[PDB]
Amino acid sequence: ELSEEDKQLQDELEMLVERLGEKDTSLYRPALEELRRQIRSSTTSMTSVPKPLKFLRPHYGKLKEIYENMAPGENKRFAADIISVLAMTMSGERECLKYRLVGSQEELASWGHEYVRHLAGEVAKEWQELDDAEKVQREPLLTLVKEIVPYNMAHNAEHEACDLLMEIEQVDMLEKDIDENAYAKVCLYLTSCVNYVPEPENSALLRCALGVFRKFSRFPEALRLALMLNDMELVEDIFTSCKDVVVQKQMAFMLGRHGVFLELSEDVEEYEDLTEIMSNVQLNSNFLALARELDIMEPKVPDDIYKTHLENNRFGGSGSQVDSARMNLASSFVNGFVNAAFGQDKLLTDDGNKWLYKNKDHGMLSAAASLGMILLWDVDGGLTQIDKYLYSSEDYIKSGALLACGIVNSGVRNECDPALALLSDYVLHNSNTMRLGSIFGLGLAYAGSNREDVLTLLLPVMGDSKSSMEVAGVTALACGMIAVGSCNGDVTSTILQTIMEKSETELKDTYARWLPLGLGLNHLGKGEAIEAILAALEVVSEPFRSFANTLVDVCAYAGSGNVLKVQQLLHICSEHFADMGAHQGVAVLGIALIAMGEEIGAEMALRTFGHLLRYGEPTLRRAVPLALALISVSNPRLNILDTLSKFSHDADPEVSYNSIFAMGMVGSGTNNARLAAMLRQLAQYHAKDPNNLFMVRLAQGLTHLGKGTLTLCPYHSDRQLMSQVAVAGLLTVLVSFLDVRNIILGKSHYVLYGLVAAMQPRMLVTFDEELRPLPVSVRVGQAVDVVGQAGKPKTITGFQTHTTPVLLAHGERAELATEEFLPVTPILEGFVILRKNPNYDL
Amino acid sequence: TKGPDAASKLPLVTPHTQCRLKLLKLERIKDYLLMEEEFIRNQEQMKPKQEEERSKVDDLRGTPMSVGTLEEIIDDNHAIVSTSVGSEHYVSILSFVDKDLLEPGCSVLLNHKVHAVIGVLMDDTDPLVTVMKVEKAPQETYADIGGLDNQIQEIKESVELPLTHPEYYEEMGIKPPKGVILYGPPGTGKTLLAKAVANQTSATFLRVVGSELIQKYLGDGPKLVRELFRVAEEHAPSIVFIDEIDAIGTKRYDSNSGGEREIQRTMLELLNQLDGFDSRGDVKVIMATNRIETLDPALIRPGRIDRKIEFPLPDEKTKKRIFQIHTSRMTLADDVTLDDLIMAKDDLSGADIKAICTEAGLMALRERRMKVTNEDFKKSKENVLYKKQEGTPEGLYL
Amino acid sequence: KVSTAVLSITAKAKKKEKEKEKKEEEPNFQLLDNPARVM
Ligand SMILES: Nc1ncnc2c1ncn2[C@@H]1O[C@H](COP(=O)(O)OP(=O)(O)OP(=O)(O)O)[C@@H](O)[C@H]1O
Ligand SMILES: [Mg+2]
Repeated sequence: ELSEEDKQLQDELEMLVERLGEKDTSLYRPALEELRRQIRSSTTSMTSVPKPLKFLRPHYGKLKEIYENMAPGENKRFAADIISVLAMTMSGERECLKYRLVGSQEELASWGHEYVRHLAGEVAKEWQELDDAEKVQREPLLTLVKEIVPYNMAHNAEHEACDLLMEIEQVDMLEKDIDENAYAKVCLYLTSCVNYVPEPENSALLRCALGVFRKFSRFPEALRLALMLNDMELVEDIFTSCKDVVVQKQMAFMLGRHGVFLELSEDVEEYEDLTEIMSNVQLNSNFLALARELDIMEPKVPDDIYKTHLENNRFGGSGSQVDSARMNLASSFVNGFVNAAFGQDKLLTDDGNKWLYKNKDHGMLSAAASLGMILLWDVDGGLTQIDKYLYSSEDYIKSGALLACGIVNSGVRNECDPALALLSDYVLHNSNTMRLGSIFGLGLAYAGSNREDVLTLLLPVMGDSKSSMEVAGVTALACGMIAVGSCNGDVTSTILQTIMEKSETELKDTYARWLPLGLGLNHLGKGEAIEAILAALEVVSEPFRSFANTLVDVCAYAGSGNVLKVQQLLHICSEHFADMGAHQGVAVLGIALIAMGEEIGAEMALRTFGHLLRYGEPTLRRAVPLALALISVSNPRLNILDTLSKFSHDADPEVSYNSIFAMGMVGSGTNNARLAAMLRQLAQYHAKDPNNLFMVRLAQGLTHLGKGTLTLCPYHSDRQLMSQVAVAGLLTVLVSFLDVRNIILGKSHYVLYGLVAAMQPRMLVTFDEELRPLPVSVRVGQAVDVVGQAGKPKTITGFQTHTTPVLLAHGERAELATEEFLPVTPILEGFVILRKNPNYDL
Repeated sequence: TKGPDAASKLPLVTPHTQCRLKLLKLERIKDYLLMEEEFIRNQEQMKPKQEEERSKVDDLRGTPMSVGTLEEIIDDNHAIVSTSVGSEHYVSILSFVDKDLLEPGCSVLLNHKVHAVIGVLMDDTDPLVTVMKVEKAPQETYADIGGLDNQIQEIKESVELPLTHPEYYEEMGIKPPKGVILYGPPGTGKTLLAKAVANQTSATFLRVVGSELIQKYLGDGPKLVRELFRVAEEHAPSIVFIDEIDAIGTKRYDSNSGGEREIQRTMLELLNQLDGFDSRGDVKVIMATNRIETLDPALIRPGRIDRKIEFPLPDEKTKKRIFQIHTSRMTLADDVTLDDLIMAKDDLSGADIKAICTEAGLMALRERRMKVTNEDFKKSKENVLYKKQEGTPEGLYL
Repeated sequence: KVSTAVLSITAKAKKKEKEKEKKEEEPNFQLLDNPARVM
């Protein structure tokens, strides 16, 4: 019950509210003045219970009607203020809003923080309740926001300000209202909220954050959000606005990492240095330094990688003297991938022709591509060795050499463009293998280029009726992955015409799946323009109509997180009815690629995939491991590996094959000794089937990629920056792997080399302002945010001290433990430039 | 093989602030859960073979199915099986049974009427052991532990790093530590660290009290310990946490005490499981005890327990970290200076800091305040801290 | 089958789809013969 002070205050409140019965002149001003005074005193204090509000439980009906009849001036406004404060505690949402709306304006700050928050919530509720039928109510709510937002800004309440500004769908005022000490908080809030908000508000929020960062001149972050938006005009605007040459070099490094090559005018000083950095010619050299820091110059051999000295030699000296072709292809992939990018191998460099001569047709192409893939990012160094094998006796393997070129020029660009020159006279080659090699090399060398000359040169291949189905598919995929995430009308129209003119009998083959691929590869991350795409694709008949629609639906929403598209895809998967299950497989890959945008969505996609596996039909069971591989590329999560190990022994050969490839992709480059042991056990168990052995050895090569210093992650910048080229590469490999026997185990091993398009390295090489390497002590650990929305860089814990260059595993980041240097980019990934601290004093 | 049964956990939703970002992440979780529900509801609804297989096998075996103990395998289809009443019967082994699974002492499903071997029971796990397995991972994570960097690093190198990165251990040649005892004054973070590692680990986790592994009947104690460790072996990557090992880890000594000798037999079986004849495999053991000096040397010796992680009373930096973590969900005022609580030598532990925060919240609620102040914390310090009586000598020492 | 709510954005999506749709736009007797059956 009450107290003496409480009872006296209750009596005073009751007297003040009861005096309003009649219309005496000295009632409305005195009583409302007293109520205003008490309410303001209680509300403008600590969060203590508002004692006047607790005591006040009257009815305002008489108060509302008298409001209607008495004092059209300020007294009704005082009454409105009082009833608004009273109804903030009660449930009078619309009335409580309109009391502040039409009553005494004064200011929302004069009431209290809680009153401001409640008014903000009610304003958001009304705005969501108000449609475009009338804009009369919108303007006063906007005026309320005009004062609500600065209140939150000045009282560290940026949460409510940002939320309200997202409800009203208007975010322009953040440009003119954000302070120096609060830009990071709101910017991080937006860059985290963009992933979960659906279309089209995510793009508006992204451009709002872009404008904020431009206003505060945080140019690297502006570049990050510009690549998030995937629009070149604002990237060019940021490039022009960058007046600091060190920031220019940093943004060139990040552009090269993302693979975005924008033409630079000669008006910008130091054009040559920026161009050569963006071409990423230096990377290999740094990689070499990397390797000579870890004493891993010496390349490995497949015999030691398989560890034959440990396998139980049940048949000794009688069952291993025969060298089958398929195991030779697997050993080529191993003695490639494992030793790749180190500039040397002990079996393909000194005994090349002898090795290649024990391969047949497809083995020739695979080994020729692996010869270039054993030396990465050295265009001249790679081609100096590739030319002789291009001059080979078996001119059919010439195409393979082109792959080598295309696999050597990957991740780099030259002014003279050796790849374009070398393949310009070979693209029009009538031989199917020659044209295939030419187009594949051109695509791999020019991933993400979007250069009009190469696209125009690739156009006539689609209209060539002579060109075979697999030539058409490889051409379509190369065109798509040269024009990743651009919605190029030229390529879209060309592929649409090619598929429209294609016959059903010729469409029934597996390679026709690669026709939507490039089309889909033209529309990565842009789901707005795909209504016309689906309308155009609706002309073709089912089932391939549904197949193409599903594939373009995946490609449109790559990482979008649109749960409605995932619901449609899950409905497709759950429909229990050969080619009919292709739709379900593509939809499963769609759930994977949409959910990999967000960590939460991905981890729930894990549970959905488990449910699909334990309760799905054979086609879904085959499809899921590819999805699991897509979800966690180069992220050896133990639960995923355990599920894949459980299903590697399944009685369905396709399911086991897909599970093995999922081991290879998920644990790629992590050098996981547990994964290596499990793969050795799988090789021992599957020692009889050539296909299982081939794919398990491929998985071992993938997991020993670069001796553990290479990753296939399509994500960068704390996994927030997507990579269109890498996403394209994994998409091609996975959709080809939807049919392992006909494509992977058939005539199309070269498709595996598309993963090298996604081949991106991990280091911590630190450069000075002049780009010389600089050893800096670095604190490396997990980025587990021990705070909420404090704006912290996840507050790296699990500390370990390192000297650069350093190797960072997936999910573990780094920070500068020394204040002597300041990084231009606060995200310590890849090559960075540290400016000497001017604030530090000796 | 029977790979690990890792506990399931929902993704962490951060920030923990009551903002729209938390709403969006939680609603994404709800979306995906509803997707799973819709798929799992429409799966069996659209299900239109093996039914003949079931109608034959189940009819042949019939219900109920008795559970007996295999004793001898006479022929390829005849076996001497002892029923639970201890009576042996020469019964037949039906065709639909894997002859390689039958081993002496195995649990075998028999027909109710003719007791013929109709199948083999695989698990036959003691209910007191299957309850030790953790199904719901605890919510406490490594981000909820203030300070304790050395202790967390040691426990990660022991039970976490070998699972994720066995490459270092295999390359250098070390066998990773397979036994850790978390010892120190109470309320320092031993059980909290066990909760955190259980949350983080991808391997199966078994939680023991060090006293539930003790049974009434004469031989069921060591047998229960053996069953628990065998279950840990089954799910190969395993972590066996035995809180309050003091209950059984006490030092061996000679007395009549007919129950104490069984106590010592149980602890002897435990140390045999830890390191005795035959290898232990890839199962780690985490032990916690307030008093370590009272433990038997043969239990905490290296090889059985490789690491002894000390949990001291938190220092100034650690105490400040505890206060920052445990008031993160609070709404602190501007007049609060936590430093005064962190300084002085009250010898307050992490649990003491948690109680201080809780009592400060209660003090604020007493004044009808949802935001705490410095005075509330000061009152809570004296209100809660009154634990020890004297603990100190007089003014002898200058 | 059944369609789940997914109330996170399904209401907004359906209302915006509705806006898009708006943008898009006795005897009383019987004659009988000789063998007539009558109740
Ligand atoms: N270093 C710490 N960081 C954060 N919280 C801590 C810390 N130490 C203790 N706590 C808090 O104290 C609570 C109780 O401590 P805990 O359960 O870890 O006790 P203990 O050290 O195992 O003691 P006992 O000897 O009773 O087993 C934990 O739930 C946690 O919230
Ligand atoms: Mg405890």
